[PDB]
Amino acid sequence: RPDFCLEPPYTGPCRADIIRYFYNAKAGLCQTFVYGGCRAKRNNFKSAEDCMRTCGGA
Amino acid sequence: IVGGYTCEENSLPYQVSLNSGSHFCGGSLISEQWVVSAAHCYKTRIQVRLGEHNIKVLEGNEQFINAAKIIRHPKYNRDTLDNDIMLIKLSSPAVINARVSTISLPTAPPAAGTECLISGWGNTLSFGADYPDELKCLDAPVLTQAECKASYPGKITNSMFCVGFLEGGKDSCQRDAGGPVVCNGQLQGVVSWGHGCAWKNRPGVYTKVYNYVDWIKDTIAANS
Ligand SMILES: [Ca+2]
Repeated sequence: RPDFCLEPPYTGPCRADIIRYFYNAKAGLCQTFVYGGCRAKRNNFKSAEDCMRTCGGA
Repeated sequence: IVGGYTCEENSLPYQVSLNSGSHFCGGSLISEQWVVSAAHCYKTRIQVRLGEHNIKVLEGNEQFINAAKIIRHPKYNRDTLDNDIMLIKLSSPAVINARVSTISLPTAPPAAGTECLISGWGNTLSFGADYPDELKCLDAPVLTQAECKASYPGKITNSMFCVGFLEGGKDSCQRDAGGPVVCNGQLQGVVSWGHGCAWKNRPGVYTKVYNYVDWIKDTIAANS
């Protein structure tokens, strides 16, 4: 439920396609996004379980 | 690749796809047993897919070879993106043939204005998620270092150079990283980063392979 769970997801500048999760506070759900591989922001998790642990929920 | 075209099938026999579950990065075959890619493409396990055109359909020219060693440049910095280059050693040599073969390392870096060929299975849209099945190609010029720096003030290190167009619409994009920029028959760049993809005034940024020729040759020798 930390504040950064409400940040929009951030692919960043790098040009890989790494599968990561973000909490989508509009859907109330952790969802996948394309992470470019560097310069991650905090709403960026390696699994749905990690995202749900931190962000729920809310 | 945004604003490009579909490459002729197997006409870039040095282009590889890095796969872990799905395609996530490109690479370039530089010897029978070694591939160059980007350090930010690192994973502890990678399957290298050679001889591909359509990455979703078996076409009969593919070779799938797991990586045996994956070696990032020791000075890679994940925050500045300096030294964004990596080597992958294949667990068995690739079979070199008309559809799978190597690209030469460069003997000089490419002059501004040189036209190069950039390729990969990256996103084909500047806004959206249109990941192609078939390998895409882009012809694009090297920018001056001054214009590269002007485009990304403070961000362009000595490992980096820009290739592309300031007017927007033509660039590499996510899932192209690690793949080739070939100029005058030589591997000159590794797809690295940019702000957005094909945005106006924000060209692609690539790792300058010439700066790593000795590192590549010495690393290959030390690991065979
Ligand atoms: Ca195929």
